[PDB]
Amino acid sequence: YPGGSFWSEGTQTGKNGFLFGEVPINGQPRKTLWWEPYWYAGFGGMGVGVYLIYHAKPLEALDIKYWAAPRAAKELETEMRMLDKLNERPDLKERLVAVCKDLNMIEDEAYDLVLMRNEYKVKLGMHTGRVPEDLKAIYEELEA
Amino acid sequence: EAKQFTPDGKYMPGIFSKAKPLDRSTQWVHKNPYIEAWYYRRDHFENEFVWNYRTTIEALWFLGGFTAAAYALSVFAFRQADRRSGYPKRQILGDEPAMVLPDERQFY
Amino acid sequence: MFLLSVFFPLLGGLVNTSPIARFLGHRGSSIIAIGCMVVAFISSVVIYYEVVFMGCAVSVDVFGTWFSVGTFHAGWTFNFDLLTANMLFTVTGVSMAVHMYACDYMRQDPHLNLFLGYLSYFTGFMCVLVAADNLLVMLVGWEGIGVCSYLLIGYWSHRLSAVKSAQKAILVNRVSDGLLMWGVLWVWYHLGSLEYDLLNVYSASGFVGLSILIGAMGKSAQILFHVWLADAMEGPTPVSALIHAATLVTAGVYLLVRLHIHDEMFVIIVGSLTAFMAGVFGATQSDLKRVIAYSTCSQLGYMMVSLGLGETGGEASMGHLMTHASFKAALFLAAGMVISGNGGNQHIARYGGSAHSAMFTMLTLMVASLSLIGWPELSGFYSKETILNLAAICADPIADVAHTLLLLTAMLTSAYTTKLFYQCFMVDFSGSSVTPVRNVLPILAMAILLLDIMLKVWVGTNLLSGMLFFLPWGVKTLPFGLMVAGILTATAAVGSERFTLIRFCGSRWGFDQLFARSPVNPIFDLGRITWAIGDRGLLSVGNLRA
Amino acid sequence: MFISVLLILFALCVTLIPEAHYHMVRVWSFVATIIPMWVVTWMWWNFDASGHGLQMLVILGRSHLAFGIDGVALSLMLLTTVLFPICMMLLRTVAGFMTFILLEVLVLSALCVLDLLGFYILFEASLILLFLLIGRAPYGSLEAAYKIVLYTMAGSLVLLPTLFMIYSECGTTNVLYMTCAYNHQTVLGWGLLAVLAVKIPLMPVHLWLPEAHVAAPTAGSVLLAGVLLKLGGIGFLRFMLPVVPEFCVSVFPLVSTLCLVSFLFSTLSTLRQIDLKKIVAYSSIAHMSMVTLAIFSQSEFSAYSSSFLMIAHGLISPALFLIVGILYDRAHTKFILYFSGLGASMPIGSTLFFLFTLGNLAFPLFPNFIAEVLCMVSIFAVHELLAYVFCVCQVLGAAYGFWAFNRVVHGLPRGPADVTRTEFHTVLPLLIGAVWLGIKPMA
Amino acid sequence: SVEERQSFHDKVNDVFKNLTGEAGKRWARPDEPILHTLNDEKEEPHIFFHNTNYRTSRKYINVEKTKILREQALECVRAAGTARYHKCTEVMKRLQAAVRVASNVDRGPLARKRDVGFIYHNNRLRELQQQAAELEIENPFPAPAKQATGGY
Ligand SMILES: CCCCCCCCCCCCCCCCCC(=O)O[C@@H](COC(=O)CCCCCCCCCCCCCCC)COP(=O)(O)OCC[N+](C)(C)C
Ligand SMILES: CCCCCCCCCCCCCCCCCCCC(=O)O[C@H](COC(=O)CCCCCCCCCCCCCC)COP(=O)(O)OCCN
Repeated sequence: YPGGSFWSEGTQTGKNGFLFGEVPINGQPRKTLWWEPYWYAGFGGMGVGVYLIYHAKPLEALDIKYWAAPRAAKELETEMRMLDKLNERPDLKERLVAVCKDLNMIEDEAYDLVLMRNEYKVKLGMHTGRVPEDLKAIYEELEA
Repeated sequence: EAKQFTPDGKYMPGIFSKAKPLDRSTQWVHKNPYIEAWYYRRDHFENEFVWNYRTTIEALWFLGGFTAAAYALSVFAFRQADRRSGYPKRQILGDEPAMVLPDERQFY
Repeated sequence: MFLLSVFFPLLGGLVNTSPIARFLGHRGSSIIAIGCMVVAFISSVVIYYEVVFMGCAVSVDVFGTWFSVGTFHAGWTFNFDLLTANMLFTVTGVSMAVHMYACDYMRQDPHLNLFLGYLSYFTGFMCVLVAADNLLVMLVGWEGIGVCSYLLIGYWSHRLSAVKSAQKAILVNRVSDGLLMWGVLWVWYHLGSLEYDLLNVYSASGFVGLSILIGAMGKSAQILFHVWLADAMEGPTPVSALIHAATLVTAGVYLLVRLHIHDEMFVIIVGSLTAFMAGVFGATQSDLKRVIAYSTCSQLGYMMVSLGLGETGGEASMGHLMTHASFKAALFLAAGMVISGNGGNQHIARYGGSAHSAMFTMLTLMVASLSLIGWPELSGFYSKETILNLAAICADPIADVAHTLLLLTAMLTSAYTTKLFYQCFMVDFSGSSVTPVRNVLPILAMAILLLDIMLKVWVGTNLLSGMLFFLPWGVKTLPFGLMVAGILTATAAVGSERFTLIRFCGSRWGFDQLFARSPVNPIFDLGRITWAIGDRGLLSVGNLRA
Repeated sequence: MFISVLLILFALCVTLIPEAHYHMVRVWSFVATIIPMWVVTWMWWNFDASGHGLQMLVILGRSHLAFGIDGVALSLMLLTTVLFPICMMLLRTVAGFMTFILLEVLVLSALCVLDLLGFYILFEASLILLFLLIGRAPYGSLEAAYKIVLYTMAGSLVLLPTLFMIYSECGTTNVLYMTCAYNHQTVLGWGLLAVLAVKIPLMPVHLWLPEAHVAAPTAGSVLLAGVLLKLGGIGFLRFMLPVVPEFCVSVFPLVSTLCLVSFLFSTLSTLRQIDLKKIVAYSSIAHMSMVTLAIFSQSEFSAYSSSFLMIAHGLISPALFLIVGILYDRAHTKFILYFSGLGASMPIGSTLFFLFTLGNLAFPLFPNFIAEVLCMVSIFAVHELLAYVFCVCQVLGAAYGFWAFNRVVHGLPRGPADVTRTEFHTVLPLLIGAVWLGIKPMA
Repeated sequence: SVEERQSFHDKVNDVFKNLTGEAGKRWARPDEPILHTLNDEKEEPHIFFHNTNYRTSRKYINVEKTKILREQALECVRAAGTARYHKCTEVMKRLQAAVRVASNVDRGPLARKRDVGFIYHNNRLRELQQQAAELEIENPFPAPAKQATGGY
């Protein structure tokens, strides 16, 4: 080690290479290239604008997942107790399984049918008659 | 030992100067003739195609063979997806009139 | 303290590779690297005592959500439970001593701070791998240690064989990475989540365990994937110690122990075949680092079989991983000191005597070698005997053959490790360079790993140490006799006249040569067909001359 | 619309500047592309993500040319407005500035049009500009220009009568009423497949790309790779899937086998390439094949994942073209045998090359990793083997990527010096975009 | 008939022409779909775009339901520790059912039906075991599992 120890002074002064190949001429400050103010203004104003889009827009306006997160929570609140009551009523469960059989679903898909009471196919099928008429009644006594 | 800048900036071209200026072409490569010839030949390799025995055999077993293998695999995946989704047999191109496009108002 | 075990080696790497290091130099960067590892080790010690002993897991939401499209939801979240605390303690403790060693071993290298920053990045991505709570942040750690392994294996880039070794490691692991990705797709599709605590599988579709096993066989260098591991000796000695002890090769075993969704027949067969193969491979090598590399492959085979045995076997597999890291890193550091004392020579025919090394290097090689061969009441004795006794009472008939393969492997290991000591120190001198290293930093680096070897005996890895699986004295004390047989054979230095078996085994069964033409040359030739015959030929449309 | 007229008229004033004022010409042409980047960022600010699928609509009477914004068009428009000032930094003549300004007008109006005849008019009005850009007299290639123009014209001429067939069938080419009427989907589906399978390089109509993307200048290569290939993908997502969905189901085995063989055969060809620009040029075909199969899967969130892969490719491959362009500009060759040891002589350029190599191979912390994972989720949900084909062939992409990097970057140090400030700032917006979109892409 | 279809189209066009809504309500996030007996809903474009907006709303809500249930199940399993096998089966079942609804409703034209519980597979195994019993041959298939995952 220089100086005879690890804890001595360093041994280099001056430029350790030239960044971007730029060498100072007569000690003058580096002259600004023609594109630099416009590049920094354009790309910096794009970056700040993208930041403000992510951090200052209203959350519902930024992403639809913020519109649907509170509406899913209340539906889940009124569906958890429906699923609780289904685990206590065997007659309602066997009627739900009969409706599942009519809708080409299997017995394990009984929880799924409760969770899809607001779907487009279920509402339109209740309207058209493809869905059995009992499913609306089962939803009514499961919500009650 | 050229001087392409004044002491206050101000690039000079050095058109009539004796010393060779450093510029854009300073680090251009010295071309090896055989490397240039090989790259030229590989650039125009479509002139070397010929329907001999080996070309025909490899174009049959690898190009046509793997194209047919991929078509068979695609049809297999399509049919298995339709079976595992509760659909009947579905009409691909050239397959007689059948079901295409499941209805969202229908339970399968 | 919990996030300090993961962030802070990454911070040390960021400091030593950025233009901040232009102001520190070699001298300042060595200080930065060693301090940034000491802090992370202290944090991991606190985490280990809290989670392993007092049983309180900690879950941290670090950087919000990574990406969430549909029901595919990947979050920047960690969870620190028993396996994670075990792995963090092991990785940071080994990497601290390897950093302290590398700051003196690579002192005369021109780019020392770049090397130290690469070591720190490699350690930090390993910490990210084991600290993750879901599969995608685990994949960040997986590919991060893959990339840093590429950067560190091919560090001496002006040497072509080092560059080709790094490319080979990337490509061999890329095959298994593809299979692991397809397995992650299977797991998420049929369970609905990516987090480990929601992945409880009783009966899945077969492709899950097989593809995750193939992805683990890549990183843990099992049979038909071991080919990259021996060529990774082109890198410097600290790289080899950190690859073979704490990072990279232990990641696949960790993944299989964590998930526990394998099918045991494949796992047991792959592990026992790997153990026997790497045992016979290391018995016929003369390169000092290649013998230790093959012993690493053999012990990974042992751990693979153990996690095949069951949940208790999974615990024994993690225990053998934890105790293996310490003496394997110690073996590599002592071998590096012996190599530097002998003028860079790596052939064991050019060693001998007790002049080219310090007393502490010889003691380190002796103690780590005794732990590796299962000498009684040392660190490897407990874990290796636990795996062997668990394999002797398994009710699967497949495990009967696996146990025999493991016992043969144990005798081979005690043969070639004793040969490594015998050639290095006991025989007459046959080199010509005697420059023994007695610096403070590598000696303290070795002493720390020997302290961890003592710690594993005093404080066990888990509760299995001291539990008695009830076996007769003949079955129980046979591995001690196999260790003694290996020692006696290697000190007698006897050889056989069956030279064709010797050259079949010493050339490592020709796996690399057969792979050079069974997939590789066909890939090149099919590329020739698709370009010349297809793009320039069959599909090419010419001009109309007029 | 009034803003767009003002931006066009400001851009067209570059011709009226006298050529002896060099600084003013440079600054005016650079600002003329900076302003649309600000306007498209403002359009992203104005977008309501919980509102309608089509926002900011405008229709120009009975002239076709109707416009609207959805998510795919908005992301692609943002990427184009980023890419065009970088092209402005790589040109030196007023002819180049004007060609790229006209190309930017045509691309931006084509990305958000809602009329099929309007899409036809706006897109391939760029054909003669591409011919002149690629076949430039001293340093281009007229063979490549002829190939790209003739392939594009062939596909467009197949589409044009089917366009007019649905127009006579229902009475309009507006996509909102074309999707709600009864039309003969096989004929129109074949016409749309004919254009968009040439725009996206799908085998066998893919041979124009290796010639054109290499014979182009660096700015032309940045535009052609990062932008113009994605017009086929947005063609699929905007016009073909909504209007002819029965065809889009029935052609799935054929489109599937075309995508699989394009991916495999183009990856196999990339390994034998000896030109760095040809290596970068082939790798784009496999990525577009994955994009096309993810679009055609229609399975989980297919539009999202496929658009995200289009953005990740459009960020990563122009940067590789930029690094190859630097090497060619200051060494006058693109041949691998002339380059070795570039780590010792260009450390910053080699570091950028390594990072974008890792990005092109879909490693994590790059947007390609998230993109390929979600594209394979969309592919996996139809069948597991169609995902397995792409999964097991990952060694083949890494082979060519690491082989090219290891051949040109390590070894004996020979070659040009490291990058300038201008070259670094041509690269830099793509790197920042990659780090953001690969670490925290969404909120 | 054609006259009735035409008069219905005129009524729909008049209604959607003179439509307004305020006070915190977004149009194109409608509360209810429009119920119709039309063959091919795309016959009436306003009804098609309305029900398209409603269906988009439902898909995003189901994704959100999956995320809320996954957080709840994580809380249960991490609190339970080694007791998770008998304590948090019900919440795991509800999470798997929500994922099943999020994937299988409005799935597209090509994707197969996703079983998060291996429930279709084990139901098929039950039916094939019953068929092989009446066939009176050996079952070439596995016996059906009682539960395959931590939920189902
Ligand atoms: C099909 C959906 C569109 C997704 C395309 C992929 C975008 C790539 C990047 C992913 C970013 C995700 C951003 C999420 C929040 C942003 C706002 C948002 O919601 O996205 C917009 C659109 O998002 C964008 O436009 C994202 C822009 C991404 C492009 C980024 C690349 C350009 C930057 C280049 C680098 C610049 C660096 C400069 C600094 C020096 C609408 O999409 P959806 O939410 O699906 O629309 C809802 C549908 N409906 C109205 C019917 C209810
Ligand atoms: C070329 C490859 C280079 C590889 C680099 C290393 C590998 C990196 C791999 C992972 C990269 C992830 C980086 C993510 C950046 C920020 C993303 C989050 C943005 C954000 O607004 O989040 C908040 C920011 O918090 C914070 O950030 C914490 C607040 C400040 C306190 C700690 C300061 C950081 C010290 C780090 C030392 C060095 C570590 C080096 C990695 C946290 O809140 P949230 O909104 O997510 O809420 C949830 C919990 N509250």
